[PDB]
Amino acid sequence: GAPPIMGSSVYITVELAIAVLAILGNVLVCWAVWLNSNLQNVTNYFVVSLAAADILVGVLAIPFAITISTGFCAACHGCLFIACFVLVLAQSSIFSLLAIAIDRYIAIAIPLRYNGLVTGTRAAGIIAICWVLSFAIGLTPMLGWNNCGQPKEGKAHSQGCGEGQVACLFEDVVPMNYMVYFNFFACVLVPLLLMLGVYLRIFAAARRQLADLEDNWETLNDNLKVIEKADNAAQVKDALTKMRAAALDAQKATDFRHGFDILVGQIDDALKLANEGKVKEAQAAAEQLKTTRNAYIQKYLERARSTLQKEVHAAKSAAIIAGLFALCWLPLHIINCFTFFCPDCSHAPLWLMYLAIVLAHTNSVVNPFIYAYRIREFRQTFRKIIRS
Ligand SMILES: CC(C)CCC[C@@H](C)[C@H]1CC[C@H]2[C@@H]3CC=C4C[C@@H](O)CC[C@]4(C)[C@H]3CC[C@]12C
Ligand SMILES: CC(C)CCC[C@@H](C)[C@H]1CC[C@H]2[C@@H]3CC=C4C[C@@H](O)CC[C@]4(C)[C@H]3CC[C@]12C
Ligand SMILES: CC(C)CCC[C@@H](C)[C@H]1CC[C@H]2[C@@H]3CC=C4C[C@@H](O)CC[C@]4(C)[C@H]3CC[C@]12C
Ligand SMILES: CCCCn1c(=O)c2[nH]c([C@@]34C[C@@H]5C[C@@H](C[C@H]3C5)C4)nc2n(/C=C/CO)c1=O
Ligand SMILES: CCCCCCCC/C=C/CCCCCCCC(=O)O
Ligand SMILES: CCCCCCCC/C=C/CCCCCCCC(=O)O
Ligand SMILES: CCCCCCCC/C=C\CCCCCCCC(=O)O
Ligand code: NA
Repeated sequence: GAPPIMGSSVYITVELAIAVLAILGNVLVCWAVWLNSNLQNVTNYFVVSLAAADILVGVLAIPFAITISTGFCAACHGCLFIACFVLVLAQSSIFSLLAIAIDRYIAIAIPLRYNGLVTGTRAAGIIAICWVLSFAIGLTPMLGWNNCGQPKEGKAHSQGCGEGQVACLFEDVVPMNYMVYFNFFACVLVPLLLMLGVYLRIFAAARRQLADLEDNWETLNDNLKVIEKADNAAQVKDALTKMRAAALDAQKATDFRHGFDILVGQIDDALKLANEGKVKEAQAAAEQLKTTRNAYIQKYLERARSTLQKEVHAAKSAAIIAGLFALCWLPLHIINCFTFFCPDCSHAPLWLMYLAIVLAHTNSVVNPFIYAYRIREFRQTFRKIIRS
């Protein structure tokens, strides 16, 4: 058995490197949101709440992980806090990820009432409530659901611990059924599955709106061909009524107002000539619609299509962050399941344990890179902060 401090030094040095990277990167995120008013929206307030949790990982959680890896002697309830505080930060991350996904669903499904519904003052209260719940969930072992009542006395006497103290080790103070049933399944697995369903609805809503824009565009062009090769006033009237309804739908479904006023007015002109039985005069009046379509309607169709694709792009960025969190945290939770569900399986090796813990801490580093690589406003702001 090699001296423990040797393998400890590699684990401690890697953890300190992660803390430095987590603090710097996420301080840059908060500094960007504080300075740039274009980044000051409800969605980024949860981002700052998410960066706040990751900053606290480097300042407190990682030093707590280094401390509890030594097995030092401590009072059990004080040991519980050092062991469980990272669960509070992880829970706060879950609430901030679920909130971003919900905020993005509201923006894309009901954009007409998003500004009146999702305000800044309400977002601050949600962040405050989600942090209080995160403490309640993460520090639940301190409310009684712990192993403090049954200490490993032989392990404490071998390490010179005093009376009322224990060897502070995670598995000895935090019960595994809490970590598996309460923390992982209920408070981590279920919310992540909810986020997956929310993002499925977002992308499904985005795809449905883009076929609607294209379907009203084809309906506009197809009925124009029908009018040109019609042979009676009733066929011209049938296509004009379906265009007037389709034009109106675009106006509701959202210079813009003037272009549709011309389009509906020109359809009414040809509709009146069709009801009077003047077929040739209605076809010529319907030909004027192509001028309005080229100068107004097509230009609006590429802006509406451009805005939706930007909402899809922002939605994938958010989804990536959520997926990364799961990727970074699943290994640790899966190891807990093997130990809890299979007591006959051999223990997970010590090196693999600290690899999974280090992987879970690395999630506090990755977010600021995603913003830089996927969001122009954050990346531009990062450069300004750095250069200056
Ligand atoms: C505002 C921030 C920086 C304050 C940080 C407070 C932290 C560092 C404090 C608060 C509670 C403290 C713990 C409370 C009780 C005990 C029991 C004792 O037998 C060993 C130390 C131990 C385990 C303490 C370690 C340090 C501790 C975790
Ligand atoms: C997000 C997705 C991956 C869902 C998470 C699935 C988790 C809960 C699954 C995936 C693999 C599963 C483990 C696979 C194998 C074993 C060994 C067996 O002797 C007891 C159950 C146990 C320990 C399973 C427990 C639950 C488990 C960890
Ligand atoms: C979410 C993605 C990255 C999947 C992660 C897969 C990881 C977490 C899986 C793959 C193989 C797994 C190991 C396979 C076999 C054993 C031996 C058993 O005696 C204890 C658990 C242990 C040591 C498992 C721990 C978890 C493990 C390392
Ligand atoms: C990012 C921190 C997440 C919270 N967390 C855990 O979830 C966690 N599970 C475990 C194990 C090891 C052994 C086999 C399985 C059951 C128990 C006992 C795994 N040890 C953990 N530790 C600390 C470890 C020593 O430093 C821990 O901090
Ligand atoms: C919405 C949930 C409310 C937020 C969670 C806060 C719960 C309020 C009550 C807290 C009491 C906790 C006191 C724990 C001390 C335990 C002492 C001991 O067991 O030895
Ligand atoms: C871990 C135990 C979980 C604790 C559950 C307790 C339930 C607390 C839930 C609170 C959410 C409601 C917030 C109400 C704030 C006021 C809102 C308002 O004034 O408009
Ligand atoms: C900006 C915030 C600064 C806080 C970080 C300070 C550095 C923390 C580094 C290591 C913590 C480990 C100290 C105690 C380890 C256990 C040793 C023991 O008591 O037996
Ligand atoms: Na996080």
